[PDB]
Amino acid sequence: TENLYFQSGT
Amino acid sequence: PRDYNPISSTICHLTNESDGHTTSLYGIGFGPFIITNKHLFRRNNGTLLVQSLHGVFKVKNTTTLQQHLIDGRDMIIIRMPKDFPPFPQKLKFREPQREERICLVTTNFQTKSMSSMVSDTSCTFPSSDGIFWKHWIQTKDGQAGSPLVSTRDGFIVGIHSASNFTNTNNYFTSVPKNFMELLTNQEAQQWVSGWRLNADSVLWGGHKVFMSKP
Repeated sequence: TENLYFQSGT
Repeated sequence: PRDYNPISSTICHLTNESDGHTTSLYGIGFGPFIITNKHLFRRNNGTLLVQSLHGVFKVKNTTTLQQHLIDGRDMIIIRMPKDFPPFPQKLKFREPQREERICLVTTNFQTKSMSSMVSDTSCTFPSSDGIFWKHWIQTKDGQAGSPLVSTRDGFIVGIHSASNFTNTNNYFTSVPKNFMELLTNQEAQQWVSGWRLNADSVLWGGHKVFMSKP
């Protein structure tokens, strides 16, 4: 499975 | 056309300010709780700014904030301070089902204005376990926590979580089984506090997920 990143903000 | 305001009006914007860093994302208010992403607590040693249509409430010490962690998922339930104005309890949640038609409900707060919208309808299916479900509704960085709603019955079936590095595949965390009971049965609640992550990477639902795009 591809790596992901959380779409939380700065 | 379905009216999603009963849902968008319960959305909160959360800002976790700790050790000189901040994590911002959205949550869903319900009674004295706020349902949101577990990665909101990548750190837990500061303050939590909570903004909703009711106003701006600030938690002075996040470490004492009671939290209920959902096993294996990027979901957590926060019990807000006793003096936090409660949200309604009309919202409905359930596990996503095979062939779900979904839409993303969002809310945005500005200095002198505010807005909410519901995206067009799209399809989705489980990624491995079903912890994360794949979807393709456009999501901008910062929108994690926004509700994914079933076009069929208006139930919330998950919250947005992440995307791949090229933003061609999005993933939301599915509502777990017996979630409603969890919200209305203190006996089913497992309150803890002070919990926080120690890494910039995690392995949930069969995916390695980073706190930010490398």
